[PDB]
Amino acid sequence: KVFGRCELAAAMKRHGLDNYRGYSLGNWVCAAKFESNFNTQATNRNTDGSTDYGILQINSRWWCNDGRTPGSRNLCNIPCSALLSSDITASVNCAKKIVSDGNGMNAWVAWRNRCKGTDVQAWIRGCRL
Ligand SMILES: [Ar]
Ligand SMILES: [Ar]
Ligand SMILES: [Ar]
Ligand SMILES: [Ar]
Ligand SMILES: [Ar]
Ligand SMILES: [Ar]
Ligand SMILES: [Ar]
Ligand SMILES: [Ar]
Ligand SMILES: [Cl-]
Ligand SMILES: [Cl-]
Ligand SMILES: [Cl-]
Ligand SMILES: [Cl-]
Ligand SMILES: [Cl-]
Ligand SMILES: [Cl-]
Ligand SMILES: [Cl-]
Ligand SMILES: [Cl-]
Ligand SMILES: [Cl-]
Ligand SMILES: [Cl-]
Ligand SMILES: [Cl-]
Ligand SMILES: [Cl-]
Ligand code: NA
Repeated sequence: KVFGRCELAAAMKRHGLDNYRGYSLGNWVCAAKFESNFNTQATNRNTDGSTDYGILQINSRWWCNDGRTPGSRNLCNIPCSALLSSDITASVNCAKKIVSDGNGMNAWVAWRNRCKGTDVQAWIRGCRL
């Protein structure tokens, strides 16, 4: 599924991401934009042989099982395929664990490089939330 901007903002808010670990909703919508272009089906292989999955490009090195990342963990206790669903529940719940782990939203390279320190409220402006 390719979300609209306000459609995703609404889904993220409903699942409790808005101000989660003090990150305003615009930070999460901005991260999703530059990680996946709001596409739940997005995948990207990493140099180390891990893969990033879903609208927030969550990595199989630590967070989910894909059966093809030897030595890796599955800290969200999910198949990586759960992160590719039209339903964002699994991505939101796993993101909550990631952003809780000490490094906040710096876990998302696109957030650090393209969202952090920018006008992230722009990503929810006009949305009826
Ligand atoms: Ar779609
Ligand atoms: Ar997919
Ligand atoms: Ar596993
Ligand atoms: Ar799993
Ligand atoms: Ar699952
Ligand atoms: Ar799945
Ligand atoms: Ar998400
Ligand atoms: Ar990570
Ligand atoms: Cl699509
Ligand atoms: Cl929308
Ligand atoms: Cl957009
Ligand atoms: Cl909704
Ligand atoms: Cl507060
Ligand atoms: Cl915001
Ligand atoms: Cl992609
Ligand atoms: Cl594996
Ligand atoms: Cl694990
Ligand atoms: Cl699994
Ligand atoms: Cl959803
Ligand atoms: Cl933080
Ligand atoms: Na894994």
